[PDB]
Amino acid sequence: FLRTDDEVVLQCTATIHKEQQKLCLAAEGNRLCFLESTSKNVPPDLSICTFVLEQSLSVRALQEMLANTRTLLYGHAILLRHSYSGMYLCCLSTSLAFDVGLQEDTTGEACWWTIHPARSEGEKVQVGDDLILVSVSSERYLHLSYGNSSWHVDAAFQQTLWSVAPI
Repeated sequence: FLRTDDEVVLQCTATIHKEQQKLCLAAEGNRLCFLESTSKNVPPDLSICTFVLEQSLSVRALQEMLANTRTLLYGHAILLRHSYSGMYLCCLSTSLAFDVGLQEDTTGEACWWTIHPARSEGEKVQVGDDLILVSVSSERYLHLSYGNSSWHVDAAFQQTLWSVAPI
């Protein structure tokens, strides 16, 4: 059971030309997130792959919150805090995929992500679960994308399975 205040790394799996690896979400100017390779999988700079599940609310509780100014459950919207920088994973408005970066304030929709299963709803989230993350602001998926020579993270129209492992 993932719970708030937990320390975690957001991982995804990437395969190209029959070559599989495990990537971790990371960040540090442009404020943009990027991806690190691992391998007992661990990355080169763990201290920047570390996020804390600071909050978890229902969309109603969140919508109620915006209008007026613990086990995670599928369908709930969470808040991901980057330890190293103290800022929050968010979906940007700048480029069919938006960039993903870090914002200062937890205010607004941009820094909120609803969790969906790779079941289910209201049902609790398990560590072994592969999670799909959807931006409350843009309704795009936290997505693994491949550039010319490297892997990138963005908010796109297609999904990507993430693993929120304790650490």
